Amino acid sequence: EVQLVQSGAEVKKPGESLKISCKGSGYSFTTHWIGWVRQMPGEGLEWLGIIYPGDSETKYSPSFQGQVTISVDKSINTAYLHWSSLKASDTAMYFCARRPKNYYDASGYYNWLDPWGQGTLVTVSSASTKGPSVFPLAPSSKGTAALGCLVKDYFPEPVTVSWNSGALTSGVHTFPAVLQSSGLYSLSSVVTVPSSSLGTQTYICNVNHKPSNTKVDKKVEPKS
Amino acid sequence: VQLQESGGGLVQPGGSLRLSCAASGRTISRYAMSWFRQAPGKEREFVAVARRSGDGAFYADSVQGRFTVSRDDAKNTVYLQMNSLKPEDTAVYYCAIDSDTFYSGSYDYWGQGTQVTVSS
Amino acid sequence: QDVNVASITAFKSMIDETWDKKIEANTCISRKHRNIIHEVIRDFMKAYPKMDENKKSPLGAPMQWLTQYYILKNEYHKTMLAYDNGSLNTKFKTLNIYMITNVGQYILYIVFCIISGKNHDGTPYIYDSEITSNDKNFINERIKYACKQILHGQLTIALRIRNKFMFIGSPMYLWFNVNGSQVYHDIYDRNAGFHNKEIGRLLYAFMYYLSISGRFLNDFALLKFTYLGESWTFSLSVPEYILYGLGYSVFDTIEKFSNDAILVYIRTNNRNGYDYVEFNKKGIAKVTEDKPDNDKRIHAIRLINDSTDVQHIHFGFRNMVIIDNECANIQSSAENATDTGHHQDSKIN
Amino acid sequence: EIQMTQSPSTLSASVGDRVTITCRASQSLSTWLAWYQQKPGKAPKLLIYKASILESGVPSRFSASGSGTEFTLTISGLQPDDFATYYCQQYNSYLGAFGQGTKVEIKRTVAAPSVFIFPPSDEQLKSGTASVVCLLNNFYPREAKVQWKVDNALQSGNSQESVTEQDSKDSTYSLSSTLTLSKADYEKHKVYACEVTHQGLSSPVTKSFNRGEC
Repeated sequence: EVQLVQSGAEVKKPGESLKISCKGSGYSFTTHWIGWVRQMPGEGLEWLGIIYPGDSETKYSPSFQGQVTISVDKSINTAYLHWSSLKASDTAMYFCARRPKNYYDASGYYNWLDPWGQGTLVTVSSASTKGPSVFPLAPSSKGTAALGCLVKDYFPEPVTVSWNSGALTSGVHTFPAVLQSSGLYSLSSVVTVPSSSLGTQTYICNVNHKPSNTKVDKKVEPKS
Repeated sequence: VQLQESGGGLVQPGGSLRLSCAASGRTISRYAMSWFRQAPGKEREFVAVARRSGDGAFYADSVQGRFTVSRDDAKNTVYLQMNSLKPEDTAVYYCAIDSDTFYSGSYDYWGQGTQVTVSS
Repeated sequence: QDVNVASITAFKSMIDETWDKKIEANTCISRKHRNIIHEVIRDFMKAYPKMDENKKSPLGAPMQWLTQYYILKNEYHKTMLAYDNGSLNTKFKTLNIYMITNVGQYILYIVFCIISGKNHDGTPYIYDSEITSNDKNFINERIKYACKQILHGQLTIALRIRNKFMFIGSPMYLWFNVNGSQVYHDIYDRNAGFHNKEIGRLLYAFMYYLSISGRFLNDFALLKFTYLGESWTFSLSVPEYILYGLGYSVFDTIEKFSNDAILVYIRTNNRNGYDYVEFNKKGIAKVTEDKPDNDKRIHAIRLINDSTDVQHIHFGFRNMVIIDNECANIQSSAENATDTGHHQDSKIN
Repeated sequence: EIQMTQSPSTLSASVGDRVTITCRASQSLSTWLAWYQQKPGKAPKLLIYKASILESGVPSRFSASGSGTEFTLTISGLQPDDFATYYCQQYNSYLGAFGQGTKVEIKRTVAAPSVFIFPPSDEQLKSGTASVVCLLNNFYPREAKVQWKVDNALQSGNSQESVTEQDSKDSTYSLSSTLTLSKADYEKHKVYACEVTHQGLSSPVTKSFNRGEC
């Protein structure tokens, strides 16, 4: 019925411009404010500003005034959020939401309405597309052993990791990637197995990075 | 900072005890308080933790459904109700303060422990 | 701090008298009680009249009358709320817009909200951590909200009870960047029931005049009032419901920008009429008569010139520019303004 | 807008529990407060508006009340799909700031972490960087302290942590801590140690290696 449909994930570099979109359907688009709110990785929610589509009146949070532009194209029921020059600190999930024309009147205030848009992920890094380097996390020489693969310096997300081409799934933990100060991601995938298997069973992690068309298969064995 | 445990003793299987630990030289309402136990020839093992009031109690799987930890902030005291006791619960029981208000288990201050024996 | 305890005493006596007085169809606030209300709001302002240098608004909003930071250290606020072992505060805490039926409830609720810096929903007009904000989006909007709610709350009562003439204004400082035409159209376009000729007629007159005459008229200003740094300009006659509603006094600073005659009505007299002072020249118009008591005091100005839009001349008609003390005879539009009675009046000068 | 304080930051509870989340402000917001639920990778979903009114379609186990300066969201009987992060939000504003959030997680018995340390591989050293990885496996509750010591010197600012979501089957966490050094820095030192504290451990657990030993 009512839907706010946002544009797809973006991968950009600092200094580049960007315009993301929020398409409103199933309600009176010109008479509801559109607001933009962002959620940085692992953080809470912070408003950027709002626009009234009927006449394009805008109200910006002072934190974002002069750094973004909010606009609308009424003919396609679309609101936009624009940067002329992205910062690496603009990496976040961006949501849009609608609100009644009189979001206050003399009798009180009115909340933002559901549903929000589904979110647009914006990733800003100086990195270019780059496949990972994979390194063994070798099982210790010292009845359960851990071993793994370090998946280092790739861009952008995602990477997927299997073990033994999918034959080994029990005890696998593949950690969420961390963005390094270099602008590249890194993660580890680990698995616990019987120590008595270390001499007889082959362990290979299969690391797939579709954006770079990269697949690395790395054997992990005790170090001699 | 003193921790003095009491309330142990000898009970028959299926019996009950209530341990207490009274803290002095510092108000403990701001800190999680844990119980540990150690049987002869075994390592010390976690039993239960009462976090600050409102943050909950957490338990080892060896005592679930049988033991209850609680606290009396007004009296600077914590308690371990021990029901349906088994021979394998025999140990010296210790109370410790978690010095980290963020609950990482920084166990600097320990009581000397009090003895529990469950025997047929 | 300059705390006028006299108006606190008078206010207390007014609430005691009117607490259980039922609002009927024509019930109105008497001249005496209007003047007490007017004094209370002005005395509240005067006790802590300026922001502190280390805690002021970069937008120039008058936070000293809008925030708990200042109001809770305003000794007039404190003395009023503590008066008679806090008995008015006890009564005030029982009230909200939906249950009010009596005159003293209505006055106590509206006025204690204002001199506590509270909306009818219980929020402060502006939050303390917002005093220093330069975000005009919420500073200006909070004040529009507060101003509209004072008036709309009263209209909601008038419509529920079907009352014609109860009225307390939104004081002048709560019109900070507030557009009067928008206030008027916001409220009236949204509730057809307020248009009924037997409902909310002085509230209507106050908002209608402000919808056609903005606070700052620039080159078209003929008069300017200033009280504690809050200024307002006019180019028409200025009815008593405007000066009473905004909290201005004919004893404030009044400046004339033309050589047009004005008649400044200041008091009732002993022959069923009014006494007025005439001014003519450009410059400061200072009333030097003694300030009349609450029984007798009037604030109203008739402007005389040859260039006023014919549709606005009626604001200066005698029995419209001054609020009738017989409630049923109060006038509020061009359809019932009359200009008889001048025989009873006297030029003081 | 004004600062709100939402508490607790993590609420450990079970299906069937009555749980309460609180939001406080130093001055009154009247009824102009909303409650939202958010699951990972999804948009926030409105539960409550005007401090106590259920959004249409929201199940009746959700309720909320407000005094103006204190607001409580109560889930009267947590159900299996209520594990999520919850936010209060003031909205007497053209924007409307959110609270810091409350994660409602599945409660279970304590499990101390199993700890493992991994030295940098010879291959990685050939590239001029050394990553040292410490693994804390399958532990509960979430709070833990992980410290790197290099020749018994405490490290700061040169490691990064990653933690899994609560395991879909056993509801534990696992965590990695990765120490990153230049090859040159790595070869200036001998003893690499990861030291772990957790409320389920009576004493800190240390796993360590000497550079160059097998």
